[PDB]
Amino acid sequence: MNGIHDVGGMDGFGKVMYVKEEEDIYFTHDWERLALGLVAGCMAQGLGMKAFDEFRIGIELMRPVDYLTSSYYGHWIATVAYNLVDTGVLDEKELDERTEVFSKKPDTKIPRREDPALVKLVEKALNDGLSPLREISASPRFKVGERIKTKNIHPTGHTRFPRYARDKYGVIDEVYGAHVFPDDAAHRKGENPQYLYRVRFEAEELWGYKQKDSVYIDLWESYMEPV
Amino acid sequence: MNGIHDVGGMDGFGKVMYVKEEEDIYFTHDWERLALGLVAGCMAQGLGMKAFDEFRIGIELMRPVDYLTSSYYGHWIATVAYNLVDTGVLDEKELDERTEVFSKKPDTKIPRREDPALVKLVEKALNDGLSPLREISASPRFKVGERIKTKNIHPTGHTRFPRYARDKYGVIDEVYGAHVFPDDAAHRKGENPQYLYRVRFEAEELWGYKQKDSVYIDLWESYMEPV
Amino acid sequence: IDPRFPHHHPRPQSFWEARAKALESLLIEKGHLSSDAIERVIKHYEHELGPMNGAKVVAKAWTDPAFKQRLLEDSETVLRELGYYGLQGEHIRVVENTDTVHNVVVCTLCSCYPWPLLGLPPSWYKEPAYRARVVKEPRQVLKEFGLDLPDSVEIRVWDSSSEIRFMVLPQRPEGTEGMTEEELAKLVTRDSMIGVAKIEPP
Amino acid sequence: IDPRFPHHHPRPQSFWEARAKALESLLIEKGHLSSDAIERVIKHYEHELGPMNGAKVVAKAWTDPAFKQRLLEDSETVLRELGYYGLQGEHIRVVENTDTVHNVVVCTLCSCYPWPLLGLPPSWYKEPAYRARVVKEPRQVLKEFGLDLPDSVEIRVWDSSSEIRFMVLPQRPEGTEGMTEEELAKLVTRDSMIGVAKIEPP
Ligand SMILES: [Cl-]
Ligand SMILES: [Cl-]
Ligand SMILES: [Cl-]
Ligand SMILES: [Cl-]
Ligand SMILES: [Co+3]
Ligand SMILES: [Co+3]
Repeated sequence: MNGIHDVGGMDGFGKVMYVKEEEDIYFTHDWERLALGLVAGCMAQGLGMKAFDEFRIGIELMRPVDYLTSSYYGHWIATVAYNLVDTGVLDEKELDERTEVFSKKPDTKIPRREDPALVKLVEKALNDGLSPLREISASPRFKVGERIKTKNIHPTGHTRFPRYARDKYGVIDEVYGAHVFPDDAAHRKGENPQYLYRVRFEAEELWGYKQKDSVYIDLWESYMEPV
Repeated sequence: MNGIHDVGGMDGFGKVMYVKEEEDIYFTHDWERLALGLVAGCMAQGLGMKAFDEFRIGIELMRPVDYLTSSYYGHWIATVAYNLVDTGVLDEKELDERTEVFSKKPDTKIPRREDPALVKLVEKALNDGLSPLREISASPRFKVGERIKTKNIHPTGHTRFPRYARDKYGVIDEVYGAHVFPDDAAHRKGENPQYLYRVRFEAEELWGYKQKDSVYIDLWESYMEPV
Repeated sequence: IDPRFPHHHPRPQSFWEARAKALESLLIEKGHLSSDAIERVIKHYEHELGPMNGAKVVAKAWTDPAFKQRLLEDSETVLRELGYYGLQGEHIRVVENTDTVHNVVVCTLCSCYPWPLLGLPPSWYKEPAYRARVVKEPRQVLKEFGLDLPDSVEIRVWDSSSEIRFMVLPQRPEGTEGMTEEELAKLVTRDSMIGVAKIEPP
Repeated sequence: IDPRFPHHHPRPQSFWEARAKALESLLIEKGHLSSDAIERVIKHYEHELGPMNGAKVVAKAWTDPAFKQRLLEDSETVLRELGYYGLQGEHIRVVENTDTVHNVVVCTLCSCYPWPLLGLPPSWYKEPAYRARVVKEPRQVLKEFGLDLPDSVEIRVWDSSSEIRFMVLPQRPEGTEGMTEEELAKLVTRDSMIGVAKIEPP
């Protein structure tokens, strides 16, 4: 989707707010920590999301005004809520009502439950991860060193093809292997893996600029064509 | 600039809020009416802005979060403030202080002054307008029916070349004449007029989509190249 | 406000209101503006201008074929002769809807609209949803206005990227036999002159 | 809220806080989560992981040329052998700064960052200014961090558009003669492993 999240090459966002690493606090509110726990706890059990593709589209679907103002862990809350409702784990009306309860009474007690087997399950996910590397029977379309042209496509669902990189000449840097294809997997339409490539783009090609700058981007095979 | 204002082709902004024309109220707060008066009153006297090029860049420079939340006449206030400070008509500190006075005490009285000669001057501007049509000694580079390719350029100042139209093949529909060149004029760098063209672009070229749709866009000569 | 995140915090609309009053007050005090100059502008755009001017042009084109032909051949000359000229209406073009061609106008970059002919734009015309989407999925947009065009009708979207402005000339509907020019003008909606609606039979 | 303009009105951050608590409460009540599962995650990312793991790798590469060469040849195998593997760190690549090549990492589309190796990302890494600008004007961005590279140094920006992750291996500075591997690790800043800083001499 050509959304607010796809910011590469945009102007107007201002200076970067530099802070010394030792002063760069992780969390300033408890709900931020909770957001992190909700994401991993759900994903480790396949609740709402099996991996990060489903996670990302729920953030991308945020209202632009919310994306820019929620703060970062607000994105995480948004996507957990989106995905749990979309998959039928939670009912939207029940969730909205409970949200209103906590808004009006923020000190409302949270139910407590210990489940050490769930803790082990979560740990295992944190440690084992969710590699998207697969094997397919086809061979790669492209080879290292080949000059390709990226497509001019405009998916309305999820994609990992940033707008700034579309309809551009680049050079294949590496063939990684076949990876789960986000544009399908985010929508629960199958892993449908495709070859993933690293591609180098020169500043002159991306921007018309005159700098010894380049961008390396990972692109799935269907984002590109031969020349 | 590749800013938040340049929305053509973006996803995620949602449904259009349809309203019957008879119910589509112009103004719901007095300050909105005032915004309109400030813009035209200043522009009619060349204060902060001589035409709309300077006007537009001041809006485009808004913080993204402000652009999306101020409401429409908030853009007008932003650009009047920007341009009057930038040109030295108003002092930023004085303006910020006075803003704080009205924020804390919104019923603070506004000074009254009648100037019927200024009214006549403003009227004349409303009636005569500010046509940007000029003549230049050069001939047009392009002709009706010619297939052109728009450039891949990324001005960091003002431009009227929308991102969605860049690096695209199109066909010249009309040669209007030479018009004041926004990318210079918005920055007070001279009228420097260039030939202006209307250019047709097909949906297949803009988006890869399969529709009997097209877009007509007006583009200055320096935005394009021959094929 | 955490200084890492000032960009999360919009100005409240009360700030814009205060800033407007501050600008007004300073400019009047310094002799740059006057009360009556500000009021004159407001009167002009809120009351003197409006879509009834475009409606008159449309009804005249429907009733007078010679006028229609001149309008389409040289709209700027014709509109100026009628007095529909001024700020943001120095160069106005008319684009004709036909059975197989539907025209829709936008300003993707802002809000540009021919004030001397149509008055101030619609609320939605200035907002991101319409501006972003109409250039890419005009059929989906038009359906949100109740206009469901067949796949066989071509759509031309006109993006107002220069000071040239565009007004759509909609087709006269069925059911209007014997109506006078003045009666026909009453049928011409603002939305039909942007291209987001056809005109319904009476 | 005027229903023409609901998109002008962001959710307050209090809404996100309330929504988080609502999700927690519902998921615990329905047996999907537990208090201890949520706490386990928080402990892991806030305390167990962090940039000290990348710093160890950098110091080992500086002190052991055989290790450096293996790391650059096959970083995924090497990092996994060290135990720096897990969620969002299944496929980690190391990119070496050299005298004429400077590497900088970003996730333009979101925030992707190799948690098992570096912990949670910087505040600024996730925000629009860095993400938008570093791919187009990296020299201007790096100057805001105090790194002013000559025009003759090439910059390679690595956009984390897939699940592959990248860690920058910065050069060992002058002034470090005789330091042990452990002492060198203390010099390796988080920011140097993203590419927004060189390491200062002690
Ligand atoms: Cl296959
Ligand atoms: Cl010339
Ligand atoms: Cl029509
Ligand atoms: Cl370095
Ligand atoms: Co406009
Ligand atoms: Co990311």
